[PDB]
Amino acid sequence: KPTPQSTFTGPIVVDPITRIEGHLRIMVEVENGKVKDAWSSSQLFRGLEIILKGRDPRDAQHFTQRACGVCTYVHALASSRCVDDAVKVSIPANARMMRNLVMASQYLHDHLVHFYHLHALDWVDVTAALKADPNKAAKLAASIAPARPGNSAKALKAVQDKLKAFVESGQLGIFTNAYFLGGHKAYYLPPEVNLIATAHYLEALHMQVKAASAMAILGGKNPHTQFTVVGGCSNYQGLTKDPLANYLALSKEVCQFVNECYIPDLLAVAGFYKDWGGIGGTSNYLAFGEFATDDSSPSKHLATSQFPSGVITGRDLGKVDNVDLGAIYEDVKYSWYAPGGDGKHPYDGVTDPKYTKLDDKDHYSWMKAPRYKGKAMEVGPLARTFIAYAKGQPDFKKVVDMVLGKLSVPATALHSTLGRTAARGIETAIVCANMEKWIKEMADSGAKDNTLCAKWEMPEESKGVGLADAPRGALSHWIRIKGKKIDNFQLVVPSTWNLGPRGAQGDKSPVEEALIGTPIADPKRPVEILRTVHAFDPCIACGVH
Amino acid sequence: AKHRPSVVWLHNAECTGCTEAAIRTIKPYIDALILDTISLDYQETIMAAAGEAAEAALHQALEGKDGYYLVVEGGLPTIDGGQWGMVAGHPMIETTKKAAAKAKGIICIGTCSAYGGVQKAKPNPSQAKGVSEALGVKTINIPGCPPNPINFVGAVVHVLTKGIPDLDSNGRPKLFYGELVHDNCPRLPHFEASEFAPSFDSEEAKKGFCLYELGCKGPVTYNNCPKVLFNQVNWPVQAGHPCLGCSEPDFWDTMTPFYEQG
Ligand code: SF4
Ligand code: SF4
Ligand code: FCO
Ligand code: F3S
Ligand SMILES: [Mg+2]
Ligand code: NI
Repeated sequence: KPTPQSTFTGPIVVDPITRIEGHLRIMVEVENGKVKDAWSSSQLFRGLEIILKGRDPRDAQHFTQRACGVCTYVHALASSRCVDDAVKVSIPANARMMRNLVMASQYLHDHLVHFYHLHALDWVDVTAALKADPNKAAKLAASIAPARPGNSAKALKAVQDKLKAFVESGQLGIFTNAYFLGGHKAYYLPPEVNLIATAHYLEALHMQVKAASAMAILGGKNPHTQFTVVGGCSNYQGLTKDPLANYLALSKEVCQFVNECYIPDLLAVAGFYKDWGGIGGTSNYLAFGEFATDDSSPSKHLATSQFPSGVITGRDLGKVDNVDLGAIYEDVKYSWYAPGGDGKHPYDGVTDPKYTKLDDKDHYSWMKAPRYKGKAMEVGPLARTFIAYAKGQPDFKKVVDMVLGKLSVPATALHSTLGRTAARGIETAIVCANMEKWIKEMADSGAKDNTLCAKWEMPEESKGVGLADAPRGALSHWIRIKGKKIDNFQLVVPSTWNLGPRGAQGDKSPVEEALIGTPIADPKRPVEILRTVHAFDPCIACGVH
Repeated sequence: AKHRPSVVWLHNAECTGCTEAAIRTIKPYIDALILDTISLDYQETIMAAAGEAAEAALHQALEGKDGYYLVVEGGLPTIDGGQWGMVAGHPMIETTKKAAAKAKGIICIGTCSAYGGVQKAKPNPSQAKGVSEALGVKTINIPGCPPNPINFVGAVVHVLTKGIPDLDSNGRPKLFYGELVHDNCPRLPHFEASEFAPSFDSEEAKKGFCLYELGCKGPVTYNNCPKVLFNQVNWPVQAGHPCLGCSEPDFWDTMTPFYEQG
């Protein structure tokens, strides 16, 4: 079968977009069953930048962490890097190490939850799992994926038996009115694969708890860590043998699951939806990098990140450029903000809310439109993967090439919604492969000397920027200190890059562009729009803050 | 098929940390909860449906013959008719009010729904309010930023099998919020001996000295953190950082500066 597509011509609005963080409304115009125009409309304003004004810079991380609880930690980290830079302190090796390991744990937790609990329902028909022969599913699993007791006939029959009773109860709960109820042309997977994916979905629910406990060993609690301070981290207990042994044990359990279930479920899915390798690509990619060996400054971060930083324009993997922080700015022309705010570098950022009305094409989102020398930039796992691949990062080269070989597709096919999805799995696998080495390095270092926070002084006037590559991509916090207080604080967040509205030249954002050409098999149940939007792993609380 | 109590879960002005907190439950795990114990009939973070299909799931839940309990995550932005916070084209306040009117009970998960939360912090550009203030009805508050899954799932289970648990003056179940963090802190003996850390890089901090001087709000914060821990492994003070007092009303403006007692 070829890609299902209807003949529909007219508008489609999806509000709410579920299975993301935050409040998003997507409006598309469709012609002959293909999306021809798109709008990404963010539906909540909170205004953390306004609230931060005049406060103590030390307090920033605590407020900004609450920009988001799905990417918990990452804003605390960025705020801490931002202030560290404004007061010109270099954190100790142990803090770099601990902070980065906390980022690794967050990627593991976050990506795992995204694939199963946010994204999979667009690809897996849960009710179809009830048509499966469990013995046949077992044999199917046991023939393509790593041997495990969770995939045995008994395990699968027990899952199908739970699902059956739930379904026969008449209370479908979170599956109520699902797009796959009664069958859907856009859903390709055989029932045996649905049963397996479903068994794993339930397993992932328990495993994400363990991924969260590991993070909490260092971060203090999860959600919302409480171990970072200006100049480093407070968690001396995090440097000690026993905690670090348990962190390793837990992380090995999580990683077993990534390799036994996530990547295999991911490759199986990509195998069936090979056509999604030609839908939803964009052209420009940006990353600030993460997992740096030298975090003494933003320059050093950009230069020493083990997941490297860079900028790709027009799908040209032969020309990865350096990131120019002076080239970032944000537009608000199509956003619900006061006139005059276009083209602002974040150090000069302005946040002046001004709402008009629902679906006003002139002003249709609470997100700003971040641009890079006039261009929209996609950020996130796919951006990191292309930059790392372009530069020959050894781990990425090996895993990406592994994935291309299993799928029998060329690397250009990764410029797509399927690429975007597969990229997320690729970096998870890489993070997994590095945990033990990273844990050993901090354990050894900590034992020799447990300095974890450095001395510093609050300056009267100054400015600083904190860079990170969060799970959704390039994150930056930007502070102006004046009179020793916060004079300006601006967040420019990965989902702001990906899902913002049009910029001042009326140029679509990455999500809007990616939506063009989307085929719609059934306008009443437009799961194809969700596939693409969800692949960008949207976070509107992060986006708008 | 024995009937499972309907739960409707709304997201207003929030960061979703509360939803994330809840699925860290282990007694029981979230799948055993929603498969065996309740009927989670609307929950935007995880539900299969989207758009009108999702809005129809909500309405089907609200018109349930068996009735429903309402969980609310997030404060309510009320500026400009509430248009700064919308779902399916409707102000959040409007949908919460409509859902609240017929709910068997309302549980506010997190400090934002209970009291207003971070978006309410000064100067409150969205004119955010806690649920009880915006709607004028009593709520069962499970505050914390976010609260422990033990407290929320605990409350939810109680409300379905026992009734309303005993509440303090701020609407907080005394089963979980009846003691100060400070009284169950393992660093108390240090506080009593005046053994504080003056900085995070100091030897005192390395030795695990009390964090009072670095702004710990433990002595004014009602929560069970040191007794239950988070993630079965840790809590802020155990990781060497002071308590923010994130379970107290309006802590964003009553507990700051965070690194002071000032
Ligand atoms: S109480 Fe805190 S964690 Fe929960 S939604 Fe509000 S800001 Fe997020
Ligand atoms: S660290 Fe905080 S909660 Fe613990 S004894 Fe000191 S003031 Fe009390
Ligand atoms: N990852 C993540 Fe959240 C977004 N977008 C941030 O930063
Ligand atoms: S910050 Fe909050 S999580 Fe417990 S330790 Fe203090 S009440
Ligand atoms: Mg911003
Ligand atoms: Ni987020």
